Amino acid sequence: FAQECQNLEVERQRRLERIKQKQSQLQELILQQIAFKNLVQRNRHAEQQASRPPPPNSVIHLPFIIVNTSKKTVIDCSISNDKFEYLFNFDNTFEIHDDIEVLKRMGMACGLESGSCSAEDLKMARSLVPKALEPYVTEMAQGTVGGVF
Amino acid sequence: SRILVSIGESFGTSEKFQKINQMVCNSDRVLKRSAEGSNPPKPL
Amino acid sequence: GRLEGLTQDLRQLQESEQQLDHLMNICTTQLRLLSEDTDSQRLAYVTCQDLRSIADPAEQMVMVIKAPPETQLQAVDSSENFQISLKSKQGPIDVFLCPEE
Repeated sequence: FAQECQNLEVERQRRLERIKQKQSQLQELILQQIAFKNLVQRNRHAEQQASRPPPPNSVIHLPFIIVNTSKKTVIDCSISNDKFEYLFNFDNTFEIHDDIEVLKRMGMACGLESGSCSAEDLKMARSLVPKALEPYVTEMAQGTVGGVF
Repeated sequence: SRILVSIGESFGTSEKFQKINQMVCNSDRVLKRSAEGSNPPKPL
Repeated sequence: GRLEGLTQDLRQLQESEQQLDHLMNICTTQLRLLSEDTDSQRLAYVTCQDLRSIADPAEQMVMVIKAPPETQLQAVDSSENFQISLKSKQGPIDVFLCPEE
């Protein structure tokens, strides 16, 4: 049934690609869940310790984006009337980072991005995720996420 | 030499930002800006 | 034979994906609850000291962009310079620096 077998095998490969994409998405969503919840509890606790919430200007709410370049790098800004459109010119390398990426580098995801968890990091991570997602977190902690189940 | 992304994609953004960072990190053939020969914007 | 082999594979992959979808479902529901939660939103912020450990406003310049959802960001490598373009189809976009420099 070689003809039918060809049809099943492309279907199989098509599903293998969907699963692979979904596994990455699942991971990322778990890391966001952990990171957001971790940030929120860091701030909740820091607002107890010496009361008075932080001054508005010293604080950036999510979502946001970061752009960094050398302090020397010439930047040319152009803005539309309504501030809907912007254009920046750079005379040197710059970097763009997401808030999630910032949160990860702050250690909000408990090192889970790269399996770099201490016992306490992992415990923290496990407690910020519902029980059903625990086994997957364990998978992420070991790097044994692939093999494509 | 042209990467587009939407601020509203929980997937891809970071990796596409990192491809953006990849595209933009090597700066051998980049012209440096000169104060003379340019007409600076009106400081409002 | 191989036709049963592929059919058995298709069944494993169907069950696996059902499970994956379920977990993703649980996961995006957690994120939805977080986004509907007023107290969490109020507390979902970073300080200037936070942005430091990942790039401090002492040697490097740091720029914060806050565009509404759906807005487009174009990064360009020209023959001779670099550029970022932001186009928001609805709502204004906000840009600012960090205090320490």
